[PDB]
Amino acid sequence: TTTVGITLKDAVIMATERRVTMENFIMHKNGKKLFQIDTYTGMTIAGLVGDAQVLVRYMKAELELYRLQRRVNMPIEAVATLLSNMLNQVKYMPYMVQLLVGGIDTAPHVFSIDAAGGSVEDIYASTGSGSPFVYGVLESQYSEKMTVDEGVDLVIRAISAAKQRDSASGGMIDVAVITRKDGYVQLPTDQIESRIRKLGLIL
Amino acid sequence: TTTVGITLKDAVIMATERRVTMENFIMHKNGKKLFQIDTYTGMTIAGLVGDAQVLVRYMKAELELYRLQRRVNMPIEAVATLLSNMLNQVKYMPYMVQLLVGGIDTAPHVFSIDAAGGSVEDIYASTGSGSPFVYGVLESQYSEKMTVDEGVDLVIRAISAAKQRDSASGGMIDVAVITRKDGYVQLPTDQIESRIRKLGLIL
Amino acid sequence: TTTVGITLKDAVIMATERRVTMENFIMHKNGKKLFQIDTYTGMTIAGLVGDAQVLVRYMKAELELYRLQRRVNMPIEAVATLLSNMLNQVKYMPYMVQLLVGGIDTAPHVFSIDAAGGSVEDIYASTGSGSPFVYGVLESQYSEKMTVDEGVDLVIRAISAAKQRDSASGGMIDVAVITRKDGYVQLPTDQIESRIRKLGLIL
Amino acid sequence: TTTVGITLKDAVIMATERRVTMENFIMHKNGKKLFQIDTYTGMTIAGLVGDAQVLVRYMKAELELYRLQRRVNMPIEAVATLLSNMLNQVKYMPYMVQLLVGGIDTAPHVFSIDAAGGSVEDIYASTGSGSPFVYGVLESQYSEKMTVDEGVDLVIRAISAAKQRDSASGGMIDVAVITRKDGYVQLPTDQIESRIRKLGLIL
Amino acid sequence: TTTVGITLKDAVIMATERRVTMENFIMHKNGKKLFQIDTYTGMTIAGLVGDAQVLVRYMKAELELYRLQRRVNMPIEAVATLLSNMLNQVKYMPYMVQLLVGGIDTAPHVFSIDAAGGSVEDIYASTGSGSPFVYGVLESQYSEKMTVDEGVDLVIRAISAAKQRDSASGGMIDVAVITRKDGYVQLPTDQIESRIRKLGLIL
Amino acid sequence: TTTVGITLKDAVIMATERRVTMENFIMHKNGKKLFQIDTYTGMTIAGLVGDAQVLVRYMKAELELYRLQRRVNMPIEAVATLLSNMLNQVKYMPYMVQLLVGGIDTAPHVFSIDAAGGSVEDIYASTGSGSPFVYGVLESQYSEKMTVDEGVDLVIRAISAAKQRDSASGGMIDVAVITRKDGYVQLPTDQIESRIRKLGLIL
Amino acid sequence: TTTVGITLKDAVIMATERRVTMENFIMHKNGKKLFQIDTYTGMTIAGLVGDAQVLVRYMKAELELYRLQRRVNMPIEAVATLLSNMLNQVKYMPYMVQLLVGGIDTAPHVFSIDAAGGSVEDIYASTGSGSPFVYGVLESQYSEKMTVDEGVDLVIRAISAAKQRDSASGGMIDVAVITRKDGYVQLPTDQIESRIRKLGLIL
Amino acid sequence: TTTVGITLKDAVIMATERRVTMENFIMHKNGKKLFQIDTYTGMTIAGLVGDAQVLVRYMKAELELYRLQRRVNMPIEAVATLLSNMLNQVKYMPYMVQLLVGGIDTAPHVFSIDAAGGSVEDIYASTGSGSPFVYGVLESQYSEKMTVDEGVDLVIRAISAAKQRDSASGGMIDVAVITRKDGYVQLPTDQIESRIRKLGLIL
Amino acid sequence: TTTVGITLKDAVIMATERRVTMENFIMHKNGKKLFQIDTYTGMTIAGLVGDAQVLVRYMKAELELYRLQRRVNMPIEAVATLLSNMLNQVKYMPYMVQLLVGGIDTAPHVFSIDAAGGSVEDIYASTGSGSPFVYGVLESQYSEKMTVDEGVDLVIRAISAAKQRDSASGGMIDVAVITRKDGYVQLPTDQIESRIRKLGLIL
Amino acid sequence: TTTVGITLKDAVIMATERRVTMENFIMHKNGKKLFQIDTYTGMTIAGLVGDAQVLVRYMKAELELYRLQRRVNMPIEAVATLLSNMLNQVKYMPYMVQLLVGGIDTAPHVFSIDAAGGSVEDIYASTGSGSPFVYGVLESQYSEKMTVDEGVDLVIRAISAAKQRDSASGGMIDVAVITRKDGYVQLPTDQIESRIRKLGLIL
Repeated sequence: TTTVGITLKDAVIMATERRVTMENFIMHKNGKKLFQIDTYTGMTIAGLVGDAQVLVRYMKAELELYRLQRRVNMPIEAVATLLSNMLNQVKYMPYMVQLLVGGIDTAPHVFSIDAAGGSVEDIYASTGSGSPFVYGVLESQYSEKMTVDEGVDLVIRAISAAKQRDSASGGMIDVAVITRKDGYVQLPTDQIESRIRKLGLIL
Repeated sequence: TTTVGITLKDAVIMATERRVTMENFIMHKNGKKLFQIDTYTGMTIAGLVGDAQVLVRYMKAELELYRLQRRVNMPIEAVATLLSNMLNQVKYMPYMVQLLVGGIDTAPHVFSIDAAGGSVEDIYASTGSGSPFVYGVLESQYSEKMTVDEGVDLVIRAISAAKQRDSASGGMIDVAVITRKDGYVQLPTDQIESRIRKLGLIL
Repeated sequence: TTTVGITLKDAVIMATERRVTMENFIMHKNGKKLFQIDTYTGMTIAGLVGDAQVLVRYMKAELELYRLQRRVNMPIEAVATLLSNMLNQVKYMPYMVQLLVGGIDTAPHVFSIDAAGGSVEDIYASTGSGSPFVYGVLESQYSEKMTVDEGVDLVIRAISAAKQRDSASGGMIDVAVITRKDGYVQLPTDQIESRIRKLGLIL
Repeated sequence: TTTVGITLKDAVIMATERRVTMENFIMHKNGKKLFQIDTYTGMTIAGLVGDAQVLVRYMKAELELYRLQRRVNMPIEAVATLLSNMLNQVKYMPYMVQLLVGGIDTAPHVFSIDAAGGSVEDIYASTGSGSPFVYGVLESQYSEKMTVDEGVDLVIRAISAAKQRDSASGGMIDVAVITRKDGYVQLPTDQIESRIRKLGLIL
Repeated sequence: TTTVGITLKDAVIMATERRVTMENFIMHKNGKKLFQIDTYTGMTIAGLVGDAQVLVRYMKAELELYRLQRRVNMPIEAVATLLSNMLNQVKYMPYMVQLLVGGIDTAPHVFSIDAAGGSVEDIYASTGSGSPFVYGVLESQYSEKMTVDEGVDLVIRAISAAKQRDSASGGMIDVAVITRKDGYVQLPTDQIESRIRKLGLIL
Repeated sequence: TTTVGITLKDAVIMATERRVTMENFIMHKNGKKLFQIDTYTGMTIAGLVGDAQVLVRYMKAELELYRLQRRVNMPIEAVATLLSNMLNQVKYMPYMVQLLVGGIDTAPHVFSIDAAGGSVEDIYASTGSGSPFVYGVLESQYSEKMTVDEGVDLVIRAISAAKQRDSASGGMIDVAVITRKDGYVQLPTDQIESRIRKLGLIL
Repeated sequence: TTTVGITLKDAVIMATERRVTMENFIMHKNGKKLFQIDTYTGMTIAGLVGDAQVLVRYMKAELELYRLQRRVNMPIEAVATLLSNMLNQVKYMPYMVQLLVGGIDTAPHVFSIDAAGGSVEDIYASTGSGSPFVYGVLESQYSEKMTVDEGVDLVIRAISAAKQRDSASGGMIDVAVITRKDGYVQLPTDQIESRIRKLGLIL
Repeated sequence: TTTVGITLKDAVIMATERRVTMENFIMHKNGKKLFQIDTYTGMTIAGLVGDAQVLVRYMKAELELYRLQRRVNMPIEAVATLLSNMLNQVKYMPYMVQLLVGGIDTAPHVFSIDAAGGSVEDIYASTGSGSPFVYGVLESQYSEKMTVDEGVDLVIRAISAAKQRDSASGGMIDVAVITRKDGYVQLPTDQIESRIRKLGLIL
Repeated sequence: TTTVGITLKDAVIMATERRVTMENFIMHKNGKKLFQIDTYTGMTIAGLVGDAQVLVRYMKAELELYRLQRRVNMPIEAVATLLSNMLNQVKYMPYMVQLLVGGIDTAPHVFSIDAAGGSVEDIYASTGSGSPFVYGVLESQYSEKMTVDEGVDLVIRAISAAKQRDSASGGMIDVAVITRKDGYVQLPTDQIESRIRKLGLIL
Repeated sequence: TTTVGITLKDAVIMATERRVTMENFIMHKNGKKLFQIDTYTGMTIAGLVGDAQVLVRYMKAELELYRLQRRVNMPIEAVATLLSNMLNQVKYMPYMVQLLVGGIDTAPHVFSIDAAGGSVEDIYASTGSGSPFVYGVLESQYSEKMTVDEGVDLVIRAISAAKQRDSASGGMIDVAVITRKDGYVQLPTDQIESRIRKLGLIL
């Protein structure tokens, strides 16, 4: 699996690929690993699919509830703190996952949460077996000053590189942009494919 | 075991074979691995027989109840989400199974669920020891544009191939077609055998 | 890895893909897994690369020597018997490989040898992590009566299927045809790619 | 694997099936498990294929040599005693096999040798995963007074039963009759198939 | 232990032997392994004696209760489904047993249940260490068209074979015939012994 | 296995049964466990068949050689001392056997040797899984003043008892009497059977 | 430990010896292993002393209570069924014992119960480390037609044999006879000693 | 550690960093991991320092010897084949290393050799804990059409990325360029530092 | 990680670095390890991030509550005693952390608490993988008579040394000064950087 | 243990402490860990005392021999290369040591060698349990431009720090200075003690 989340001045870009393996056996080429979980919040999942999928549903429920009760969206750091507490509560029988939580409140944020509830904020983050390859691309090519279009291209490149070198990663690249203005928009497939061609790439 | 579920434009085809082994010892040649669990829903089971059989009964019960309470059938994705929650709830003392759930609601669907509750939708899926051989046949020969008759032939071929190379698979091939028009129809044995002959095959 | 060897009336076709992984990490996309080892003999390798590569060199050496000493090529069954003895001699400190040996003497032959020296002749055989998918395609689609052109297409399909579902397999498909008339000919890349297009496929 | 060897008044009938598995994966449907090793001597193999195949070759060599040196064939009990010594010599790094040795010297004989060199003579014997099923058929149906035709039918039945209940057994049934008069004759396939039909059976 | 249950057109025959061992030590030659548990229902037990004996008592109690509460006997499939649920409920602290359940409702039935609650119906079934030998005899000799007398003979033969080759099996053969007409009748010892003589056998 | 050796005033009686098991599976009902190894010397074997059979052959060879070289038979205590040295030499890679050695030199003797080369003389001794049952019979019923006919009856009883309670023991009882006057005489089967009837017994 | 229980036409004889060891260390030479637990019921204990002694007390209590509540003694088979249920209830934290339960209701009975609650009835039974020796003596010497005096002599002999060959057995032999006429009578020491002399024996 | 080797049209660029750690403890900041081993050949080392350093010395010695004996430099593929044989010879007591071998013969080459002797040629390759990060950068940024200056920049970037994300990597970046024209030239530190500034980077 | 806490006459200085690693993989370069937890109290964290972060939140909550309830701040020794009790309560399922707690009540204090609840006061203390390097610097360079400016410089040096030799440590140095006069003041980044330059250092 | 070796412009300073422990038990307070091994060469030892002491003797012997044979001292890098080869030769049965080798040839040098033969040159190095504390002091306080007197003071400080925090270090500090002008001079105890006072320190 490869997931990535980056922040720019007023945006958050999150992307994943879609491969699901049982060992070397590619059982599903189009699983879903990027989810909207609130108006301006997205989550990526890596690790044990069952544990991840349960957590996706809990977060959808818990944030929808919070928003009705409070009439404001949960702060992104509050979402991360909630996951932090849930995962740590069960550390000795853990959710075997790596989570990225990204969104906009008064500012853009990306948080990376591990299976023991450790949560750290960062300007960018990647998770899954393909993440080291993404970290390479991002160290070399990421700028804070990037435009949203430049960011979408950057993540497409990072995940394309990870797909080329991690057999546990593959399938269509899946991208969401999160802005105050339009909210959580999942880019359409035409558009992603189009940029894969314009950048000169594959899968 | 070999089970398979495929989707076509307005149909779902599900098939299994019937062998039950304790190690190399073929104890039963005609066990049942394909079950109707709702008006337009079917389930295939692989893995520990006892765990599977319990789950078949639960799902029959839980979907019948739902239907009476809601006056609509459970959405196929809802059935998968239910199984997802149930299996994950007990992940450390798991149901040692692989499940396929297929059916029609507003569209055709096939879902594959694992022993930790991970559920992924796909245009086709196979489970059991014989599944890799089925995946071979399907990669080469499946078309979205296939007719129901072509689909039935395709699954018969896939399962026949798996029977030839997986000693844990064998016995009569067992096929169900699910359409909005006729519901869950289990094909009769005359008819399956007839196509085994017309395609030129064995067991 | 995926390798395959098939026999037709007066020919042997052998093919592989080229991916080399250390776990999930795709380190090389164009390793070589198909080798000519005599005038009418080819070998495919799967398993530990170092052990395989040593064995390739030994066989080249041992068959060249034999041929000069005997003024006839080693019978294909003799090549298999030699490997059988070598691998079994060291079974407790084994060459961790699966070998296919194919060629023409008075008739076409394909032999499959394992890490303990077990050698079995067969009309077709496949090795490596992707082999079960190939076995699917071959069970469904192989005919003894196939022409060489049909055979080449068949193996391309089988390996393509395996590439789609085995993350340990990937890269350019690599094909050799062995006949009494032209000997061991390795098909050129233009030609393989051409048929990948004509059959409608990918990687 | 299923092998059997029976004795009648002036004959020895030996049979096997031909399936070769790596776990549940049927890699070869026509391996060879019955071999002539002297003028009036046959051997069946079960267990690790590499170890068995090496032993077949050693026995062929050692008995051909003995016969030239002595101008008489090795007594069947001498063959068994030789295997006994060889296998026991290497008991802590054993040949992981079960062997049946059958033949005629001054009388018919069947010997069963294990991986530690234990050798016992018996009026009939079976080896491999399918052997318990054969022992069932033979206990119920074997007579000392049987004719060679009756014996050939009996072993076909025994192996057919084992094939039906041992997934590690399958493929064509392979029969050799050993008489003073004609020596070691391997029955042709037409003839075996013919009796499968006449007895009303399958694979 | 060896138990067997077969079905004929309007009958069920169930038989066991009576040996109880602690390892190689034959502690009891006449234990009981065949029990009537309802008017037209019988059960055989194999595995841990304590667990089996407890289950025999539960089933007697539960079916007697059911019958009084419903005024009809529990369907044979219902008895198997009940056992299925019970055994699976406690799969991680299991009843270490193999059960056969046979009887007549609207038709004859035999069910085989394992220690994890897996239950499968079949035209015949055998359980215990001696079962593979029985499966040999039955594969070769069982007909659907057999008469009750022929059936009784067949099971006597099957168990006699198993007694000859399984040291964990021995003692008097014990037979029950279940018909709508006479109910569960346990054949007398005179009669079984008589047929052992007429068929020419031992223990 | 059950073997026994007893001494009387001018005689040694040695007996065994003939069952050979692989676990609970009775593979051979008439193996041989009593052997003449010199003019007035016999040996019984229990434990791993391969190791025993090799030792039988060595002792035959070594005692035949000794006798030619010395022109006297090896003293019975010498035979035990030789075995003692051989077995102890290889104690860390042992012959996994229990041996009884019995014979006449200037007096009758029975020696019991274990897998580490410990050898102890005794007026009687038993070996194998059935030995404790023999020791019961002998403690109760053995007299030093018994006649050879009484001795033969005693051992038949002891081994019959052991056969009844040790599933690892069974088959025809096999008896040898060793006197200065007639040497090592193996009793014939008619005669043993005859006494089994006269004493009122079974197998 | 050695305990025995035999049945005769209208009697039950039960006996034990009295040695208590911690490993090879004989800590007590006169422990008690035979107990009256009802008017016509006795129990022998083998295994862990603590567990056995607790069970003796429970059975005394539970049978005294039953008798007052029902005004009839618990049937001997009921006592065995009660122990069966108690021991099986705690099979994973078991009473590490072997129990014999003997007595008269409408007929004599002996039952043998193990640590998992398995209970089997038999005409005779023995328990403890010395039981195989007893089983030898009983197989050879027990008759159904024995008189009480003959029975008492037989059990003294059996336990004497066991004492001679099982270092975990020793001490005074302790005998109870149970009849309808005189109830549970424990034979006096003078009398047992007397018969030890008259039979010609030791300890 | 991070090492990298790339090929361009008439050049090979090889680079490493210099950190040596014992676990998390940075013991040396300037170890050497890039060595000239022939006129137009270089080697990088990763893995156990001791093993690597020994191999560097062997290769220097063996290639210097070869060159004097042949009067031509060892072909780069020959150097890789030599290492292949050496490392595989001792696979069960291995050199715990990853090697890159790069150079010019009639063309440029880079080979990657592992601890079991597996050697694969490639247009680029990276080794050590930091290699995945390098593989990211190279996938995204490497062109075959790059000039030597562009290449030098590319490897500086790749290693700088790896230094940023692999704590096992750090220290001065060390670069060698290999051309037919100037041979193996190790770039000076001024020049590397200069480009680190011009590209805008750190350590 | 490297954290340090020192005491001076009327001040406490606490510092950390910010690196977060998963093994050798630097996932985050600016995590937070120094937190204000009361008006005059600070806490540093080392060990498992999840466990630490939970404890930070608990202490913030528990000390805010205490302060409102008592109208005084919790004594620093009280905070350490509270942590001591909490961590020891769960010693067998521990918070896998090392904590420093520093502050002013009537005097300055630094306490070091371990994962089993052991708490010790000291004039200075360091925690994390880089602590031994800090202890070196402090032993050599710390004076009780240091001024706050000298203290700040000392800790910057200590942590810079640790960063140079512990790959688990890195990132911006983070410093807080705690006085009665100004409370807990976190120094600004300009100022820390400024001193790094003035002292002549790096990262 | 704590040893250190530093280089200055024309000098090498090496120092150790003298404590020898078996676990927590201080058996010797004045062991020797610094040795002259050639005219301008010194060695420090840490790790298993036996292994270290043997190596000291070998190096004295081997360098004395080399010097007589070559008439020049072994280059310091040659000494490190020799130890490298010796230690690596026996890596699987290793000398469990850490060695520092320091000296002057055409320039000053310090080398650090590990138990697997890895040798790295450095401007300074420390070994033993107390080395991390030394590395702290040296990172903060070492200058290339130091004078010999300043160096001697620096190492006294570093080892004093280590003594204060590593219970495995203690005893008199032991210092050698190596120059071209005066050779290897071991500083006298008066002088070291004197500087301990002048710097204001302890043990």
